[PDB]
Amino acid sequence: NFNFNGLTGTGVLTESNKKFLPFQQFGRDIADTTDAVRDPQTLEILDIT
Amino acid sequence: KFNGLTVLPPLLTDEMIAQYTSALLAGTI
Ligand SMILES: *[C@@H]1O[C@H](CO)[C@@H](O)[C@H](O)[C@H]1NC(C)=O
Repeated sequence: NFNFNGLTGTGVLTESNKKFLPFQQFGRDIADTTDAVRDPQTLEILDIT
Repeated sequence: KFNGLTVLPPLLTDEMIAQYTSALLAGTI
């Protein structure tokens, strides 16, 4: 049950291969479902499956 | 991915359906 800064969601986290632009915090799927986050302390992208 | 929306696979997969149409074609021919 992860709580990134205001993204309180329940998922397994995976080591993504996505490249967010420097200011983009979390990824979003086609049907408005969160797919990925930037960990705010290590600027790496985790996918939420 | 979805919320409780899940998708079941079909019982007859694409390869088997291709085999059934192959059987129908070989029979027809
Ligand atoms: C947060 O601090 C750690 C050191 O404790 C550092 O490695 C990390 O890069 C910092 N986060 C950011 C976003 O700079």
